[PDB]
Amino acid sequence: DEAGITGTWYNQLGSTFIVTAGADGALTGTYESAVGNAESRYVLTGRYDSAPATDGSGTALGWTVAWKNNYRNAHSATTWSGQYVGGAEARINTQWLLTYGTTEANAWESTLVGHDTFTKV
Amino acid sequence: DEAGITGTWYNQLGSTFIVTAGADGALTGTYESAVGNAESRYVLTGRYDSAPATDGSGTALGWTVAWKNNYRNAHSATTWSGQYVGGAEARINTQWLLTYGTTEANAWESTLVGHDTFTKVK
Amino acid sequence: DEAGITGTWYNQLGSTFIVTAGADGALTGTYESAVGNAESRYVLTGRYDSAPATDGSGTALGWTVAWKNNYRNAHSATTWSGQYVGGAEARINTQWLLTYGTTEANAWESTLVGHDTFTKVK
Amino acid sequence: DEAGITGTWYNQLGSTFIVTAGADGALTGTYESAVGNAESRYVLTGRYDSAPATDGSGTALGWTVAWKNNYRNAHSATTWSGQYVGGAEARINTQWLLTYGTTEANAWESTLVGHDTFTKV
Ligand SMILES: [Cl-]
Ligand SMILES: [Cl-]
Ligand SMILES: [Cl-]
Ligand SMILES: [Cl-]
Repeated sequence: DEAGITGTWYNQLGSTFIVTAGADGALTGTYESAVGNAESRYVLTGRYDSAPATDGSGTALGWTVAWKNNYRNAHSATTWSGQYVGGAEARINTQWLLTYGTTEANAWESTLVGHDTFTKV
Repeated sequence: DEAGITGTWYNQLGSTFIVTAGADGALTGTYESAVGNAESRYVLTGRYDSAPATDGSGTALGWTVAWKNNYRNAHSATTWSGQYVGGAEARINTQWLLTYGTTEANAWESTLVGHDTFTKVK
Repeated sequence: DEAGITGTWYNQLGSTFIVTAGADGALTGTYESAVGNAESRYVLTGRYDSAPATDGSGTALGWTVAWKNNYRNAHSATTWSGQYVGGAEARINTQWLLTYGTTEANAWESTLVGHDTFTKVK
Repeated sequence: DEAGITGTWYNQLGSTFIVTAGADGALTGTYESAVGNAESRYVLTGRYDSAPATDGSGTALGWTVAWKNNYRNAHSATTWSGQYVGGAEARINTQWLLTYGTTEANAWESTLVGHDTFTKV
């Protein structure tokens, strides 16, 4: 649980996700994107189910990155929603929503959707 | 900004979203859902753009709730992604993803998607 | 059902959706978008459940528009997925995915998601 | 274009997608799901960009299946939105929305989202 999730993760684009899972269900850490208007690390914070079912199911979790740090601001935020799966091939499988700030007129085009799979590599 | 976002919000389902926005970009608070396998408040945490553009654009933000508290655990988590819009009729417009724990064979059906609009008045 | 769905619909952006529902479950018509890189009508095609439950549940449906017509080509396509709800205030509530052609390096940013609500009155 | 898309496709779950692309941008065919409340083939219909950019970009397309056929009805419909990518490893990369009919009270839980990658295998 806590131990399985804590540590470094990499996704299929080469991005780096460093996270600490608290016994209380907290996720905290940093994210570094291999793509987009991003450089160096960004703060992340999220939550995970700290007492998952014991029927073979994954562990639900989610986190957010606002794409502002000391280097740049891309006026956007991404949330990843998914589940942690344990085993020899531990994975965090996610889908994500990236919203950027828009005028109300352009609200219809404010949100991208995609999917990331993270491995300990 | 920080002052605009902090406080109590309500969505179209009758859910209650209570949040404090930090100067650093943090969001912290609690969420109470009017629907689903949920009761009472749940911890939420997230992030918002603490230095948005000044061109009339909204403020990007997101937050997460894991649906476990001292009363219930629905083995699932929702992330809201959207933007805060100031002015007279302040709103937070979001789309969300709800993932629940599944077996690997059932992963394809693990995630719901929807949209919530939050305002300051009941 | 077939009679309820067939005809002209309007969404919250001012777009116009004209559709014919077939007895077999087919949807055929045209879409005119009030926003984006689009002008005039575009062909749409899709499917709906021609034998829905009779328990008060909505009618599932979906359709696709590729944003090429005789005037413009925006190298993109939108799919709407949702349900038709009958009764006095008939609506089609949808969420949509818009994908545009990208290079492989840019695929991660190829798809927008949103929601449209269609009604019969302007 | 037309030739690249037409034919049989398989996704990562083992589902089978048989499609004919028309010169006019039409997609027609059948879908057979390896999972869910589904058996045998279902009608599909969709659209694709019949004159894509020539800058290396993929070909945008989308299609719908309503999960009713002569065998069963699952009171739901899935739309796939994505792009066709040519080459030695031709792929149709998609994201999808599955909506099932619900009461208005339960509308909030009516729609699933996911992703499918199709190959000619
Ligand atoms: Cl069992
Ligand atoms: Cl104004
Ligand atoms: Cl009623
Ligand atoms: Cl160039």
